[PDB]
Amino acid sequence: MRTYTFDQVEKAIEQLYPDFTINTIEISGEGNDCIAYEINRDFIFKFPKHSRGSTNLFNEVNILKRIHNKLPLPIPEVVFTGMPSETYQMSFAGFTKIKGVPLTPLLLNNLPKQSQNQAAKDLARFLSELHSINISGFKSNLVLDFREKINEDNKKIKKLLSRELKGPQMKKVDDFYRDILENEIYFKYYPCLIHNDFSSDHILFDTEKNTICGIIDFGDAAISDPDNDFISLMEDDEEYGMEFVSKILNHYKHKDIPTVLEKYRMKEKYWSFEKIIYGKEYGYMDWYEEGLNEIR
Ligand SMILES: Nc1nc2c(ncn2[C@@H]2O[C@H](CO)[C@@H](O)[C@H]2O)c(=O)[nH]1
Repeated sequence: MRTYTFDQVEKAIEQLYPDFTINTIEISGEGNDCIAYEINRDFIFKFPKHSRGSTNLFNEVNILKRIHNKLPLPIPEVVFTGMPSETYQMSFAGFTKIKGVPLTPLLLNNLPKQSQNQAAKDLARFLSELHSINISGFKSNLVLDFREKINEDNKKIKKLLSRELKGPQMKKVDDFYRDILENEIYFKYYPCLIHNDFSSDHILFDTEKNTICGIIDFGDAAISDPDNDFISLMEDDEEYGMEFVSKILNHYKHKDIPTVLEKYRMKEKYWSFEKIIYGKEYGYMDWYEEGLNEIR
């Protein structure tokens, strides 16, 4: 992961947008991929921490441009773009800022009940429209096939951990993968466009109207299992919990809720493995150490 001063951020934009004068810079936020900077208190600029992050930034810019007026909520609108180099697919992107604060579980549970329920209904309508966006014109590259991903994760873990685990420990790893791959329910779904990081940090809230006023952070968006967009909201202290998501599910007219629960239960066991892989692919080593300790 690399880093920026405000000076570098300024000169970068100046190169490509010399007519855009900058008055104020502050850090808005940071994900796994980019630092986000708030320019003119009315524009969010994302600069990539590494080549992987930049590839995700490029994804996000491209998908946003295809869905920009298809959804019932505000999403980030692309106003400025950087350029490709040998290191980054896209050096930066600037977006219109969405005013609001994250809909944290704490905030959500302090709302009046009718507001909490409007939030579930508004999140369901958003998912329902997102999952219906026609995907013909999307890059076949964005398809994430879960069965494929799981087979590739199995090889990656073997090859990462082969000198770190004892043979009986790796055999149990292989058994875990095998059991997952024999269960069809994880792999039979109809691909559609999914947000794929759909959780409280990315759901913006207007505390004067007590209503959701935006969805942000489309860097992980893919064509994949729509159920991903529910399971990411379900974890208890950290996210919303099953009662709230079951309201979303009902508005969405989900027909197979026990399948969503079973996917969530498996994603919960799967976390240690993702920590190891995401660890290395993002070079965050504290995650790697953690998943490995867990696996033992
Ligand atoms: N309030 C607000 N924060 C944003 C916006 N875009 C990015 N961020 C913050 O910067 C982080 C990384 O994108 C986000 O998770 C938010 O915390 C935005 O449009 N409005």
